[PDB]
Amino acid sequence: MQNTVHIDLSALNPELVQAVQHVVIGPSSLIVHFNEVIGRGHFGCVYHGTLLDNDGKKIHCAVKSLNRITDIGEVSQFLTEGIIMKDFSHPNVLSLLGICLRSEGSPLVVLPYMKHGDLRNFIRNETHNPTVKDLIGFGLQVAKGMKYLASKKFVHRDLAARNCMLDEKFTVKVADFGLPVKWMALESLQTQKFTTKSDVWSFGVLLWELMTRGAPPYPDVNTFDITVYLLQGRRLLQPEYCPDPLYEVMLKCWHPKAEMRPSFSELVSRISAIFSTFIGEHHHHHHH
Repeated sequence: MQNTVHIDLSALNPELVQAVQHVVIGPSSLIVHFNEVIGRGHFGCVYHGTLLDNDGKKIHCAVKSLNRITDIGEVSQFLTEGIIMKDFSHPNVLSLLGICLRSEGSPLVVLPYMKHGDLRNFIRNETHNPTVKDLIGFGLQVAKGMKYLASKKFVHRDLAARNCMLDEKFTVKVADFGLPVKWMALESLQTQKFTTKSDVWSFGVLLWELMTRGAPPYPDVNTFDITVYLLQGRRLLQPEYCPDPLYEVMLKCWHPKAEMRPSFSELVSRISAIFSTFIGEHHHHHHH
């Protein structure tokens, strides 16, 4: 039976097993609400969970699991995805609470609960209807998380609004570190190589998603035609209501020459200046 699977930790790579050992969560401290699904995927599911802290306090968490495990490579990939967050510590980067390894069944990757889910769905909700200034603020928070990640020589590879989460204080947490063709830098589409400058390209697409309230980019351009479309110099167009200086920032992020793109440090400074000079309505705090 599927619930009797036993994972041989001896079969995982050396660096990986060492990292997992540092973040183990004892099973008696975790309650997974297996009947309260946060999100369902083909390979895994995310459930609400409750962790008991060292003083008996309850901590609301999200717990990811694999649906069916047949091979060690699947397990390795799943654990690598959780452990990647381990050594980062920044208000705009999602943290890892730990990994629970019961004698049988899938390992469980335990993350902080994000009340507002992913950024893309949040901005698409008419009942949220974020102001232009708060959308700029969310872009500033993402840039701050990416400036931190870049400083650690970390390349995300899959930066997009769907991969950023929002907590109960509207703090954006970059997550789901890396086919997302429409977010990829021209050079990545041609060489399959990724760098901090290709993350800058993707960041520009994420900013466009913010300013369009979650519109899909290049909806009419087939995925297999994107490279040529971009080589012809075409780019996503200025969204309605998007301030001119912010669109100039997006255009800079999509320069065909990686070396000409701004760094994330430069993007933080520029966006922060735009945020501070756009005097409009806003309800959230973005200056972590």
